[PDB]
Amino acid sequence: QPAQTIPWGIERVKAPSVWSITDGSVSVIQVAVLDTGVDYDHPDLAANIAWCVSTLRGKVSTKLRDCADQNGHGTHVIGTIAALNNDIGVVGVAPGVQIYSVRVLDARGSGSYSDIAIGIEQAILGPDGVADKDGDGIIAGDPDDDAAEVISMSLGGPADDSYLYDMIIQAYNAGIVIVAASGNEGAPSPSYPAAYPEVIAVGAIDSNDNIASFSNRQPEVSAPGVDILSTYPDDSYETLMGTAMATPHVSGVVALIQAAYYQKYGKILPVGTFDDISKNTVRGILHITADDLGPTGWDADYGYGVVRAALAVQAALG
Amino acid sequence: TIRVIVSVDKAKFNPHEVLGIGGHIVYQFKLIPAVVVDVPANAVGKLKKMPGVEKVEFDH
Ligand SMILES: [Ca+2]
Ligand SMILES: [Ca+2]
Ligand SMILES: [Ca+2]
Ligand SMILES: [Ca+2]
Ligand SMILES: [Ca+2]
Ligand SMILES: [Ca+2]
Ligand SMILES: [Ca+2]
Ligand SMILES: [Zn+2]
Repeated sequence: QPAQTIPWGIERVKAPSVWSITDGSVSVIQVAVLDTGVDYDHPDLAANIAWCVSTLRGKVSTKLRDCADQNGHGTHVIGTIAALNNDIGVVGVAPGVQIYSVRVLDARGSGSYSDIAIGIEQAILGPDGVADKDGDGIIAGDPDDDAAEVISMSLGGPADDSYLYDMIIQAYNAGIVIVAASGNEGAPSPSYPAAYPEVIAVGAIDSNDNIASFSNRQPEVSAPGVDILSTYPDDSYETLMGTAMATPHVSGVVALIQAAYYQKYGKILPVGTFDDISKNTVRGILHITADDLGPTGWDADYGYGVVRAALAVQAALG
Repeated sequence: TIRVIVSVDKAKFNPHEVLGIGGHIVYQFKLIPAVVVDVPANAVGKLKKMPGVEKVEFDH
């Protein structure tokens, strides 16, 4: 195992200064990563993998062999969120956050919308199979329940399906922040589910602060998505690019916001809306503390700008 | 056989009835009134007209 480095993207989203406040290890907080699965025994990941589930071919399995990553993409995304802060490898934005690895994509990194929607349902239900065990309407942030507080989707497609949207609406109503990749076609607008109003569309910047040419435009926020070093199977590391790599940086920043807020107040913040520019909502906070690149204000390249965890957490706790 | 997702009125839809058109149930959602089914490709027309069926969408 190599000695630990902090990848450039982690530095760029201003994560390291937050860690003295929280590394995301607040017990009610989990991040569900809907992807190709995870190298669950990776030495730089294992301690943070709280649940491993698979929805491939429409059957839900919690077997380790079914949830294991056969591609690499999920292991890479998870490491950008939650790689451990230790003597080895890399370090995530939220290096103490619990991860639910939900395998919705196969060995190819390809997936059906049906399996993705089932994955979102599993993130809401959690290990206990019930969304709201005590029936109080509080799901995300309720310490009696085991739902995820963030759903991270480094994936997308061109179709807007009614049932998939209904499932996004259910996650949003559970109080879950939904984050998804803008897509990699250089298109004028984001893929789905990123394009839904309930979902944060995430575009990719490079290490010069330029938007990546492949990045689908009109995102909500942007984040490091070119030359991203992270965990990769088996028990190794790899450098990749894509809006899939930008996505987890934002999901990690959200995880730090909600962890820090719960640590201080014993509740989480509302998800908020695309237009929000207050300090009263997760998305409002993301928008007003983002580093506003390009033309003043929200622009079709950067969205509101590059997320910054240090400022976001201060805005949340202020 | 093709995989489709049916949006239903739970009060008016019967999952056992998909057999009638040559299909079978793959997954019944717990959080939305929808079901994933495998049906013969030529049966999508019939499925659309079933009791309780509001929408049929292809798997994307
Ligand atoms: Ca939780
Ligand atoms: Ca391994
Ligand atoms: Ca490490
Ligand atoms: Ca639950
Ligand atoms: Ca509850
Ligand atoms: Ca409760
Ligand atoms: Ca701007
Ligand atoms: Zn079948």
